[PDB]
Amino acid sequence: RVTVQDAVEKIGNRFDLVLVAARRARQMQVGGKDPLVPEENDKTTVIALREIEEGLINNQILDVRERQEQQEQEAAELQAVT
Amino acid sequence: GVLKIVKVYLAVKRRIQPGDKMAGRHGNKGVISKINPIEDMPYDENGTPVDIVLNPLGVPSRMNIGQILETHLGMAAKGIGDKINAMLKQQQEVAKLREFIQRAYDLGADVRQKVDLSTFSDEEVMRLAENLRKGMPIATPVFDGAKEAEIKELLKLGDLPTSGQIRLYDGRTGEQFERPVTVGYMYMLKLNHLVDDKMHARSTGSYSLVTQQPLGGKAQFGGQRFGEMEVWALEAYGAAYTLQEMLTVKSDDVNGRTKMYKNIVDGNHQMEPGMPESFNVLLKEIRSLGINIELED
Amino acid sequence: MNKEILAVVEAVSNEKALPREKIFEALESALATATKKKYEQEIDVRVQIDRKSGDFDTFRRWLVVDEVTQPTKETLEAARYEDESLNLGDYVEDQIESVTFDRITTQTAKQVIVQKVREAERAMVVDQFREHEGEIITGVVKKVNRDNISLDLGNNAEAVILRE
Amino acid sequence: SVITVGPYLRLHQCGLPKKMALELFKPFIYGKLELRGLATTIKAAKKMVEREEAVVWDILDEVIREHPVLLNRAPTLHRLGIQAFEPVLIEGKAIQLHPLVCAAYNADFDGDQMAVHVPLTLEAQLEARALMMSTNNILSPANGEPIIVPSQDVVLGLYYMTRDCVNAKGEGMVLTGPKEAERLYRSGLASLHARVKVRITEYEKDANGELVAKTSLKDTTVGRAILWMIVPKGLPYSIVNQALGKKAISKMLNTCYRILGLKPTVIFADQIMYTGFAYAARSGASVGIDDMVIPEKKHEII
Amino acid sequence: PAGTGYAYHQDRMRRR
Amino acid sequence: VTEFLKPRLVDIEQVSSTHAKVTLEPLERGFGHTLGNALRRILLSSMPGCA
Amino acid sequence: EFLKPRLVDIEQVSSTHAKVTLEPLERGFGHTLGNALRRILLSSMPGCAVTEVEIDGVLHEYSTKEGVQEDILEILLNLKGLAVRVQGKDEVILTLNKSGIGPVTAADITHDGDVEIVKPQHVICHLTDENASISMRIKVQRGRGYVPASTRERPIGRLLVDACYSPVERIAYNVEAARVEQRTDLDKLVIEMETNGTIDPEEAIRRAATILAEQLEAFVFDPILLRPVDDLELTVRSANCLKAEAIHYIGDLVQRTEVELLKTPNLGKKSLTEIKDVLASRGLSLGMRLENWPPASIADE
Amino acid sequence: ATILAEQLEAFVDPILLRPVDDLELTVRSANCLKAEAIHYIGDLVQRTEVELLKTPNLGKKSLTEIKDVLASRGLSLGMRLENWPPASIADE
Amino acid sequence: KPLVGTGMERAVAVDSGVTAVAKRGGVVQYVDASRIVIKVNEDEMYPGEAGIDIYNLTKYTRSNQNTCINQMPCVSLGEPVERGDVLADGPSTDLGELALGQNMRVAFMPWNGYNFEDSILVSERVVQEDRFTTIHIQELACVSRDTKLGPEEITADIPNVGEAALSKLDESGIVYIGAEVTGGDILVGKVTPKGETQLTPEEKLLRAIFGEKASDVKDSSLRVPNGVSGTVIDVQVFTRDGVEKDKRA
Amino acid sequence: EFDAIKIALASPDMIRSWSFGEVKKPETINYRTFKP
Repeated sequence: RVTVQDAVEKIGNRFDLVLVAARRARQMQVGGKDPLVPEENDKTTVIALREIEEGLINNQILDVRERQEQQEQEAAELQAVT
Repeated sequence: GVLKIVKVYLAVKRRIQPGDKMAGRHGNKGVISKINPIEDMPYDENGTPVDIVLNPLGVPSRMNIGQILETHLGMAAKGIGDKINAMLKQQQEVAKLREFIQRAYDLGADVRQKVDLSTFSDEEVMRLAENLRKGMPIATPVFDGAKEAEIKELLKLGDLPTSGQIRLYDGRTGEQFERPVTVGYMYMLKLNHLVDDKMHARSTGSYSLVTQQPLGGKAQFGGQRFGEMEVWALEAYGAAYTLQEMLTVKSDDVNGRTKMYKNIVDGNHQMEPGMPESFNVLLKEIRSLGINIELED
Repeated sequence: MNKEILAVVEAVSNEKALPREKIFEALESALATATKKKYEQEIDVRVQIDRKSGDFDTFRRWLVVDEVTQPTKETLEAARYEDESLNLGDYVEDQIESVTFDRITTQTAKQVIVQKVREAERAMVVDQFREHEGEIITGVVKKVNRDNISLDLGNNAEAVILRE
Repeated sequence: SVITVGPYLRLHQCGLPKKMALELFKPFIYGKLELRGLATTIKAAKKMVEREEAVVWDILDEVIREHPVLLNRAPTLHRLGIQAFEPVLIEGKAIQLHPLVCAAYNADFDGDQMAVHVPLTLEAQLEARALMMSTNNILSPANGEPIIVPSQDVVLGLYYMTRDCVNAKGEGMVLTGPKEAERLYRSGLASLHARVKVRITEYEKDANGELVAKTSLKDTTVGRAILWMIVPKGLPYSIVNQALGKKAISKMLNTCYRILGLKPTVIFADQIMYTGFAYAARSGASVGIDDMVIPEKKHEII
Repeated sequence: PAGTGYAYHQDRMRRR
Repeated sequence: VTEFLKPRLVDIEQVSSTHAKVTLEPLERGFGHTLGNALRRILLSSMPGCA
Repeated sequence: EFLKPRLVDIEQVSSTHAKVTLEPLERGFGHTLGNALRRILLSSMPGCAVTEVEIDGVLHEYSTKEGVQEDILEILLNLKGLAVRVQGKDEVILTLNKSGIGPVTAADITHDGDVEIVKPQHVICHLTDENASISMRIKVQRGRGYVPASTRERPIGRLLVDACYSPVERIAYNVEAARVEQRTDLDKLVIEMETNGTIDPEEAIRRAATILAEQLEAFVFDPILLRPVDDLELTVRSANCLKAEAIHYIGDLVQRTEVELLKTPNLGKKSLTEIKDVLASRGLSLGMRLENWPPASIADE
Repeated sequence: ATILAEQLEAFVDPILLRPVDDLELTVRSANCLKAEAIHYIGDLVQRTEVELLKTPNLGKKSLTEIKDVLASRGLSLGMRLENWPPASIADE
Repeated sequence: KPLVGTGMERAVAVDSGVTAVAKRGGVVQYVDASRIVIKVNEDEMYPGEAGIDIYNLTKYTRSNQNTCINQMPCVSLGEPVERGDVLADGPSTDLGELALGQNMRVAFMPWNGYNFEDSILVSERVVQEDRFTTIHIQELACVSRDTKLGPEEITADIPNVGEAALSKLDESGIVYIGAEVTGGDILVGKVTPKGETQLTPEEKLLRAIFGEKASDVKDSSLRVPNGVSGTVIDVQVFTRDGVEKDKRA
Repeated sequence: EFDAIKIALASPDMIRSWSFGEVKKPETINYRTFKP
């Protein structure tokens, strides 16, 4: 990793890049989620920006996945209750 | 109220390393940057490696042209010293030493020295040559010094090149540097701004008492002052979390930094911000007047 | 003396019937022999322990022989200067030590003196075992180890049961 | 600590000593040691790094790797005086700082000192990489001028390299590419400045994002072809065809940034610095007492 | 309320 | 006193078959330059071939 | 068909330095072998310098001894410059005793049966009274390069000097044109070294060529263990010999040593030959140690 | 590498024999043995330690020095020689 | 020495006070690293107070900037000296001249970037010759104050130690003269008081053995500050009068 | 957590509400022991 130019080419604000990559790295580090790109024993920050460069992560997809994996948890709870 | 005082004198021997400060006698400073091996040094067509490689570009801007005349006259002095070492290592009688030392001591215009070795009596001349064999010392008074033609005539007494410049080979490639370079002897000083007296590092040390911030200095195991202009330079980027941990977590807030230390040794990487305790000190100092400062909502 | 040598020995709750002077010597070795290993002087050690005061001393040996090995603890022709008073084989001591032996391990008594107190407890428990040496006796097991069960018994003595 | 040069660096990384690295990164090393299972309690880890055993240096190279640091020169006047690097560990006690970056800090090497700061949290590591990294600060915010301009040794190496003389070894011979131009310079059959027809292939991007190759014979020198081996694809050959002082190399990097963007300009700034240092070393450009030529007409004017 | 924190201050100014 | 560190080439990271990038590690301090210079002068100056 | 260099003339023009001569060489090889052998000779040659000194009445190296006009530190520098050859040892301890007014030269060392001083006129210090005597022990050992004191002493009476294990001083090659042998465009490589007397010049050029040719020498879960013992191609007796010790997998056979199996008579003489035939493939019985069963590739999923 | 390698194939007891004064101990420890006209430590090894202890020429500190020397087991080990020479100590 | 000086070195060396200038000329009688004895010539000599002068040189001691102000004798034995002449060189002097740094072989060339702005590039031949190896001296003090629960203890007899806690100390706490220490060892062992409480009925035999009555203590021993090596060359012990001198004092 | 910082004058009731006890004596500490 040297430059983050295409990670700004795909998220034009350059400040939303930091929020999206921090949200992604916090999901990968403590929450225990797998990286969507195969790593090379990089740290979670570079893996976050490496997922940004592929395009498969931004704030839209992160909100989609948090709503679907919150509805999945509450659906599992409701089907366990009733 | 003291019983006995014990004083102990440690005697460190500090050698040299990348980071010390050396300088000549003309303002040519410098941090020594790499301690090369012997083989990589540019050598000449005799075999001897040069010891120190300076930078030429400091001369036309920083106008200290005296160091190049000092370099050429030092090479002249060492040329006379090498010729004495050659005439003495071959075990030559005192007549040839007397001849050459007399020629090296006359050598000039109307000067003040005017010595003669005919009143030294064949035993002092051997001891004077024992003291001159590592080079011949040369006095050059301040504004009445040695002109260029005298340096040339003394470089002609030794068998050195007239212009002072020897062609030098390379140590790595083993092939010649184009456009022959200036070598000589410069008298360089080590200054006592060493690098294992300035280098310092702190993860987590002691904390001050009145404002819960780290102590200042090196003897007190302290942290570097993230001053006001650095706060401006981080406002000037968009770095916002870096400045928040740079003045709440890393510095002041005590519960914030113990939460931070637990979170770092558990892999978490997260800050619970809180408030600077020195802002509460500001509230107590303004509040200790007749002024009623608060925090609304 | 430190104006206190007829009182700390006579505490005497748990070590009265146990050796008082030996416990005094062991506490002295802890306050001394702890983190100094004394020296490499390959010789026979002898501690000399007092019961009345509690304080002790450290003597070196000379170990009368007919041989040359262990040379700091090594005959009869040398005993002729002692007018043949030494016999073959004895451990006759003829040296001492100079006030050192762990001028360290002072306050630290939660591992040193506590360690020697634990050793004295183990010694007294083995002495309790020595008064019967084996008998039909019951116990109540307390710990559950692998292929062995640890049993508690009365007067703090214990046992273990093997699985085979 | 005191700074020093270290010109082998790429301009996103700086040298940082092992002793400072083991002191600044004590909690990360503690966390790494507790993760592996080598020790148990925190005390054990503090004894391990107080003793500095053989296994904590691998732990240290595994906490450094992608973790930027903020280097800061003590009179910070503008925002280019705090820049974030990646550490490369140094046997030594002096911060090795990449030379081009020095023109941003106003840092010479006459006894200067710099402070290192560690971004602890994760948002701060991302701010150091995405806003404050030294590759991201290549233009001064006061204007449009590049701040990673090559300062002093490297422009002498270029000005001696891309120049000419009216006779040298290999005057007016013809060369089938820049690769054998460097091969003729290294073997000892031509000179670094000897005018020569070469065949260069410059890529002009005249379409909409498509690079069109045009190959031709330029009457140029040997040194201009050797420096053409380092220029990226899109720039024309006439950026190196001149003599390349300091204003010309500054507008070379500026035209590279305006055409090819950021990443070729970072890698091309590094290749400029490397080839400038190497041919300034090969130049042997001293200073003598004879170099300052007195005018013969000076005494009659006086 | 300028840099990365401008989104945080947008959020806090929106949620009043 | 004679047994140095003796290397072996750790990878041959190659582009297409007439171009390559061959590394060597670990070498004793100062021997990278002497083997690079020896192999460079031998390859670049005197090889057998036809043209 | 390159012409090969052979040593022709070793002109020992003085006692320290000599001029070895290599001839013939094709054009280009002069500078190559010259720079290469220069850099090897300056880099790493076996020298015989000094490491430890123990002057008798001296505690630390910053003290002064009664009756010698130099400090103990200057005595350590003068002993650091000592030029000494050893012949059949790793390290050696030399003994010095001297009493009386005058210098303590380097020829006052009680020489052993193999240590040889090469410059006996070397001054160490000057004794300066009628009853004032030094008596020291010197430790001289082999080495390579420059090993300072800060990298590498147990009593307080030892004194550590730096160790410059390096015999040569100045290596200068001068390539020049070669005469007959009836072919031009040939070169002569003339190397003037500068030894301090501890290394023969042909031995130096031979060790340098050996080091360089040594450097160019660089380029000039087991499926058998996881399988059962009965699944082996050998007969059932070879499997049953291992299986008598309650072993079902060959990983258990690899967990135990062959010496431990040979110390049990459950295996036979033909079973030993079958075990050797199985171990000839080197998949089993290679003297390994496992955790119990599982390697990392043998993981539970 | 083949060319450069083909261009280089035309190149590629002592403690008893030592004197008593040579011991690391002080001159008094050597002089205690030397008072009985002994110059080599082999002569000290030829005589028993009991025979040396039966003579008052050695002192109390000299006995400790003799013990420190015999701790290395190179001398005073109770041996018997022919007169001087062992077989390895042969005349050539 | 300076190869290229101005001749002003002898005025700065002699007219300062670091060299040992001869008062009355004559013949040297006894040179030593400690002292120098001049026998005064008869045409310079008083009738009474017979007179041969003794110069006690100043050996290794601390300057103000933690350098090493040494004096080395530079005269031979039997050597004549004149009135107004150097006998012992001082720090940064040589034969009565003024030698601040050292003179080395320099070349002006750009060498591969390692001397970019103002930097200097030095061969290993310089560090092998031990020619910039300067000698520094640090003074470390340790006082025995007077507080509550009683005075302090310097006697190495303290707890919380290891063979590595006092393997270099003597039997009375103070480190040896000559013990080459590291960064973080113990030089002076010092224990102070903490809680008073009272006597315990557990360590009775031990209290009879030692006779100690403290019994719990703290730890405030002087240590080498973390980073510096060295060799202890000189130990001073000053005692306020009335206090018991221990065995090393 | 909190919006704006408000500054105003301090009423004597407000200063008695800040306080936890009237400081009477000027005597700082004991100075011969450790107690205040």
